[PDB]
Amino acid sequence: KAVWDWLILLLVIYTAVFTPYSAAFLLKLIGLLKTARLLRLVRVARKLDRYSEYGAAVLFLLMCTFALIAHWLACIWYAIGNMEQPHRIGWLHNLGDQIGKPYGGPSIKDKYVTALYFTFSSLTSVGFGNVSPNTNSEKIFSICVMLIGSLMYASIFGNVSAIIQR
Amino acid sequence: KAVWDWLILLLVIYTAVFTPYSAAFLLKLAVVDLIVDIMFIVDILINFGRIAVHYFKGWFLIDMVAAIPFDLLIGLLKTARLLRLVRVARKLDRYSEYGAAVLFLLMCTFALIAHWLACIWYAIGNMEQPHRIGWLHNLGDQIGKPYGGPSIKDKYVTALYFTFSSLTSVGFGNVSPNTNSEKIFSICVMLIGSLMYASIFGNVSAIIQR
Amino acid sequence: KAVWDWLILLLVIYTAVFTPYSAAFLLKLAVVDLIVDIMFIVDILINFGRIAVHYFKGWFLIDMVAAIPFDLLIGLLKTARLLRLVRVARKLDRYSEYGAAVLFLLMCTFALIAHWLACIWYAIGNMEQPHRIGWLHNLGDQIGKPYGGPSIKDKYVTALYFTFSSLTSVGFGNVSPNTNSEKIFSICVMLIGSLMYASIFGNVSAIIQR
Amino acid sequence: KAVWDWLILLLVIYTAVFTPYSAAFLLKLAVVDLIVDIMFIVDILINFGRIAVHYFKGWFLIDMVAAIPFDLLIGLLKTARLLRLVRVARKLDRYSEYGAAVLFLLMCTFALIAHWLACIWYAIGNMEQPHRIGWLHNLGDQIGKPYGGPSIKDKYVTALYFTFSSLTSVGFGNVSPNTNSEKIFSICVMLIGSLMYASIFGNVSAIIQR
Ligand SMILES: O=c1[nH]c2ccccc2n1C1CCN(CCCC(c2ccc(F)cc2)c2ccc(F)cc2)CC1
Repeated sequence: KAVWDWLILLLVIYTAVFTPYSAAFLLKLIGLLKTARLLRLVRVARKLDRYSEYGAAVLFLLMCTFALIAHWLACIWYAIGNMEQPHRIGWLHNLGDQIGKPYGGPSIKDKYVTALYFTFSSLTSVGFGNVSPNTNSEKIFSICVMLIGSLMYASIFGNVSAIIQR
Repeated sequence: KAVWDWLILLLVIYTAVFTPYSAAFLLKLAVVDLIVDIMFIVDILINFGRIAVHYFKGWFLIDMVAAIPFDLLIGLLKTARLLRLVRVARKLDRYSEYGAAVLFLLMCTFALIAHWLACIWYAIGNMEQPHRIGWLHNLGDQIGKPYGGPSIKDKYVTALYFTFSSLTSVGFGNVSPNTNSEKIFSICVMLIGSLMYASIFGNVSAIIQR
Repeated sequence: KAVWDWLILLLVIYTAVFTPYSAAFLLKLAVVDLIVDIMFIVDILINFGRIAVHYFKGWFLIDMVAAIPFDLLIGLLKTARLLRLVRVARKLDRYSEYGAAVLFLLMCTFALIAHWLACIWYAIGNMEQPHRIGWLHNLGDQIGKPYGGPSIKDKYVTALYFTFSSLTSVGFGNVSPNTNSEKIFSICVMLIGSLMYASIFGNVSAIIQR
Repeated sequence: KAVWDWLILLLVIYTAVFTPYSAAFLLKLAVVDLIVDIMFIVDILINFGRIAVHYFKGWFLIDMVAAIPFDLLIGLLKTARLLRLVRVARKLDRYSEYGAAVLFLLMCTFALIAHWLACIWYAIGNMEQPHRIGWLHNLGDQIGKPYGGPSIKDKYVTALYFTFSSLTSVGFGNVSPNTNSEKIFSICVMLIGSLMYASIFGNVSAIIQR
């Protein structure tokens, strides 16, 4: 029971990683109900008293949730860009043109890596200029991403800057 | 009375959102603003026999100038309705009773400044439009709608997106100032956004720990 | 005498703004220059009869060096007028009592550092101009003034906008370094910004906490 | 002995700068490297009859590993000199008293992390040229030296400039990752840059108050 909770947290991280990714990339309709597995995060929400023993554990958890929200935003971004694609506008067409794989199109690995890279650059406020929103849906998604990204950036990194002394 | 002032705050936020938009993007329904101004007249009637002179000596004039209809550049006089923000500024103690309320107020004012700067950005872009240098021409080309050009929705979304990116210090590169007026306004927006982040999110860090 | 210090501070701000700008751009009004020189001569005269010996060893040499005209490129020696900053540097006791004064000083030093970096950026971009890779060629190509070339106003606004975007961590992508000297200067600007942005905005957050 | 400690710190900085640069770029002078090796041999000799037992069972293994010549890939095997950083990491007491030497050390480790990331970035980029995709091809196109391509100076300056921009969250848009390896490396660089910003410059904000 002492080490059961760490394994439970690792498996909940696994399922919270691989449910949105599958539901956003691998469909290419009753299987959509599998998205309800995300409710398992309440276990790690309620086990904070046991998880927060060490400050390095809190830093690892903060990095993990930042990466997790980046992954979820990447999945949403790919879903948005995939809905518009079969209807040179949109990020998927530009990505296919850039890597020399005209839309066929880029492989799933390339699309996921591009989406995660764009989401990380937006959340960290770098904006490399390689990937830029170009449609109304993409622009509104970007606006929401920067809003909640300012919020989560402030909260997460203020917590980190408070803990680092400890 | 608390519910009344919270509803007053909601209506103040509504008019602050909808006045600059109608000033800039419109003038190329009215039932909502008619209801809002009628309800604000009801509020000023509530705010006023012994305390009427005290209120008249205090904040009566500021509300009065912001409550007189301008029905008779001619249509631009409605920008004076933005003065109602001090109605919320004067009673900030009531709103600062909870940490969540302060957090929501900070986010709301950040979005409100972004909206106001978006309206100013569109006004700057439009005043130079009839003179491929401005941002409106680039927007038209990128969206595949070369200059009727982009619609009102596309133009507002692009202005808000550029303003949010500049304030948050992302700089996506899709929209970049190209004329001197755009460059100066962008410098001002960068300073405003730096101040926004510093002050607001220092306050946010202060609240979250408690 | 009571208000002489703030007038001297304003004069120092003026010369700090207009000496690097003149040296970097206008080398290829004199009345205000003469007025400023006469005002500084008056200041050094009244700064002084048993205390003259104390000043002779204290700060007279620096003020005398910064006050002597160099007219006999003779204009490059006029950069010595930038030495007047020690007058406000040493008098920090008076200027650090009002919190609003401290905030205004921080804003002015941010703007001054950005202006100096813009002047250095233009000097770098112009020293390599006669040698399609520099930022001046791209600026001329993108604003519709192909090299001729852009006006002085356009060049200054572009340089200041690039410097502000670099210091504020926006990086708009309109102006991007494309030469070894430009890239090295951009790295130096990145380091100086990492220090100065953090320090100044931490101080500003501290004042806001008050 | 303090002079010896500071000289050893300077030599540690030198080797941490020049062995990864050599490994990344110069593969496919030596007098200074030989002098530094002899100096570190002198240092490990100095590190030593009652005290030799403590050193032999203490830090002698790491120092011996970092001091044994590998002149029998040798160019890649010379990287084993990077373990000399423990020699400064284990004497942090001596380098924490000036109150500004530690700030200089923070700036130096900023520059060192940026330089190492630049070396890794160039190592990633150069391995893909045999296989207009890649940052080296774009660099060649931009600076007007199409792929023989850019010189070693241009490649190093571009790599360091991109790494600094990524860490400092500017993203100038001149250099942008395009391959999966470049994108993943950039993701990692952004993450470590954010974390290092938080930690290191929280420490810097704490230190600048004194
Ligand atoms: O405001 C925001 N809204 C946002 C919304 C979403 C996401 C982020 C948002 N953000 C902030 C993100 C962090 N960013 C400051 C980084 C300091 C940086 C630096 C460097 C040089 C410089 F000149 C200025 C700033 C630096 C980086 C690494 C370091 F090690 C040290 C300092 C300010 C914008």
